[PDB]
Amino acid sequence: KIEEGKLVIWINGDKGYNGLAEVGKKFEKDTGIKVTVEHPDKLEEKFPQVAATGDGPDIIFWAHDRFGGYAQSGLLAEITPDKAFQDKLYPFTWDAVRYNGKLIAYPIAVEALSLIYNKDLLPNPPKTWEEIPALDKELKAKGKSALMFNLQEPYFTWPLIAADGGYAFKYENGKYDIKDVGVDNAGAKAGLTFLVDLIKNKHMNADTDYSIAEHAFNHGETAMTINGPWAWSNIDTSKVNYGVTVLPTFKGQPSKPFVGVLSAGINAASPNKELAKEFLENYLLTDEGLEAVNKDKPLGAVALKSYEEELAKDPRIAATMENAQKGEIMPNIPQMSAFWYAVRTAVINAASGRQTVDAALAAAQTNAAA
Amino acid sequence: KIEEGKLVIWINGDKGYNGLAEVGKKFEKDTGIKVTVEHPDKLEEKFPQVAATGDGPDIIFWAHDRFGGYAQSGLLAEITPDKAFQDKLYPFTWDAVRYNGKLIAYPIAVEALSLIYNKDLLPNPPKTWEEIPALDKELKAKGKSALMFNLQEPYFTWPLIAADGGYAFKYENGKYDIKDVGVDNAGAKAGLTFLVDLIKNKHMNADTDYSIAEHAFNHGETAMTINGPWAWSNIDTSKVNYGVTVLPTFKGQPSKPFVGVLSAGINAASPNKELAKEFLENYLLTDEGLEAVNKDKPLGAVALKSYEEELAKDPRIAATMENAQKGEIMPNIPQMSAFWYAVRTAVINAASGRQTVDAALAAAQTNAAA
Ligand SMILES: OC[C@H]1O[C@H](O[C@H]2[C@H](O)[C@@H](O)[C@@H](O)O[C@@H]2CO)[C@H](O)[C@@H](O)[C@@H]1O
Ligand SMILES: OC[C@H]1O[C@H](O[C@H]2[C@H](O)[C@@H](O)[C@@H](O)O[C@@H]2CO)[C@H](O)[C@@H](O)[C@@H]1O
Ligand code: NI
Ligand code: NI
Repeated sequence: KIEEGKLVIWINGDKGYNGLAEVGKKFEKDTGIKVTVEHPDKLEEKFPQVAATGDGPDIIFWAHDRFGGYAQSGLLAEITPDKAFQDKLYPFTWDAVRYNGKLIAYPIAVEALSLIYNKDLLPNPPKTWEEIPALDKELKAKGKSALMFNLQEPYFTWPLIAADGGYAFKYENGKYDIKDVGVDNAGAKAGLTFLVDLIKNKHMNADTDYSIAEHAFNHGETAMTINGPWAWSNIDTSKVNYGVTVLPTFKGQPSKPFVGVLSAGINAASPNKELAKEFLENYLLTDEGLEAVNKDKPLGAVALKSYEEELAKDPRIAATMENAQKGEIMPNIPQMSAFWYAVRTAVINAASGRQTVDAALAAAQTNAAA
Repeated sequence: KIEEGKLVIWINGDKGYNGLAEVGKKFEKDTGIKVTVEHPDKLEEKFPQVAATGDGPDIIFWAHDRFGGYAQSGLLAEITPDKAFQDKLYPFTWDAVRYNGKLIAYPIAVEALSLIYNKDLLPNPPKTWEEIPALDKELKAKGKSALMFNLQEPYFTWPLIAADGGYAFKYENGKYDIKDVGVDNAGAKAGLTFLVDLIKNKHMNADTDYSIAEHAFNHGETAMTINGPWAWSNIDTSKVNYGVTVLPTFKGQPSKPFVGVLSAGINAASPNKELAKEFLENYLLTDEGLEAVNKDKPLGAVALKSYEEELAKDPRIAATMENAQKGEIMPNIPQMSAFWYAVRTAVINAASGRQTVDAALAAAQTNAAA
């Protein structure tokens, strides 16, 4: 069972967990309460299982999309920031963590995928997806490749799927229609078909995952990658001369990455709710707190106004916001877990040649819908 | 086309490529020849495509199993070590690189998978695969897991498949019978069935790859992993107090890891063959040469007798040889690429629920064969 008198925190391991731990040490120094930061694998799936039994972390960090489901299942404590605190963050970030009229998590940062490119290999990155095959031919002749990114998680291919018409659930007047899924319209099909053609024509490998893409980019094996702000720190360390820019267009339309608000929720089963509120409100969501995390691994555009105002001048953040503006904020509805699983299956099956793009997305639509 | 007057080397990125570059620095100093060490993704699949055209690296490093195919395809230079030099390496290593009566690569080191475990989480690691599921249940109660290893590459699952009867090709009197495959007998089925039941019962996850397992073990998230000597370096850098030991038995029989001899072959289209020979014979295959590579990432038991005599005292090396002794040296026949592809497909489909184990191995039996 969750222990009283300490805080256990779960956060994805590609985020600045060491920096978050620094905020934890500061918390312990002031309160005597020990803070343990952990990054279990597949934490976003482990949470619902263990929290159901009254176990797991006091605080869970994830993009807001998963939180509606946690809330519907009664896994989250309703949070109680007063009016002064709420005023400290951008109103739209609060909207992302609202579910059935209740705030169920604290917004931290706004994430969106960007095109990352090696300036020495590619001083002028492609403006369109359509340009990528020829770049790859040219680079292959130098023992390099044009583009590598994670093909195991649908999050990374979604921008291309959505670019020319793909969407998750139809949204009208502040309500998602869970029976109206947009993963199998002409736009979605066109997008995935292009991705699969890249693979068939040997410009990408269906096996490529996050670690393989990161290694390749950071070692100058590939000219481009697609990734979030968290990834910039490792590139800095690699001494690759990189730029961050708008994603390529597809059929003349911008790529539309799903926008995630990194959020922190409080386990409904936690006997440490007040401590968790104190930690999140008085320590983490301050200029000093977000600074420590961000210095470890960049957060992106933070929810805290005072600190975003000082990050805003960073061109990498301007590119992130530009890509966010072109994309869409993720739904937070409970149906999202089913949506993602359906799209992951379709992309893997189509990329590997197990099913046609059309069969893959037709099953995803059915699987995702109610 | 391959440039005259330099050496380009390809080696897997998880091995000691920076150490190897150091050997290259000394080679340049004595011979005037610059050495470039590269670690392309999927280098062992890319090599035959580019080599057939006269392109690629001067020297390729990979386990010996891939080299029969390269040699049969006309892509490797026959090597010419005199008897004095041949006497410096273990006779069985030369056997691994002999194909159609010709030596086709220089043996470097002998690799075998071992069980690696965290002595603090699990001071008493299992003697059997069979006690793993309950150990996992027990570790889950403490917020950890029992075992994580790469489920994307069949190499890592093979020891379990073979433990109780699985095999690649029937071997008799120095000849492999390529029409007699053993991936679909009672033993192979039992092995794969145990693995799939692990995943089914949430003791492992089918998506787990090399980077995920390494991250998990090196951060104290899981009590055990399965990996080779090259992995020990990063574990040393980690906080983890670890041990390396014999793999668990299955149905009472030892796990049977395929044993690879890391070997260096010379591209048949290299205009630098004499230089490649001098590099490999007079620089790399010396105590000082292998020490430089080994200090970067452990090689395993090396092929050079003089140096292996110094490494043999290492209990990690003792465990490596014990597991190797219980396993089988891989065939080097051209048919091995089709074997591995067939097995990869079977494990991924079985582990993910796409096919039953029986249907997966039934298919693999026929695909692997001729
Ligand atoms: O791939 C599906 C996955 O997408 C999103 O997860 C992101 C997460 O938002 C990012 O912060 C980062 O960690 O990468 C993840 C993708 O690997 C959704 O948030 C998630 O629910 C969904 O499963
Ligand atoms: O997984 C199939 C794969 O197994 C072997 O590859 C090993 C290699 O021998 C090791 O040195 C290390 O790099 O890990 C590899 C597995 O990821 C075979 O040598 C290879 O041909 C085969 O594809
Ligand atoms: Ni982790
Ligand atoms: Ni590499």
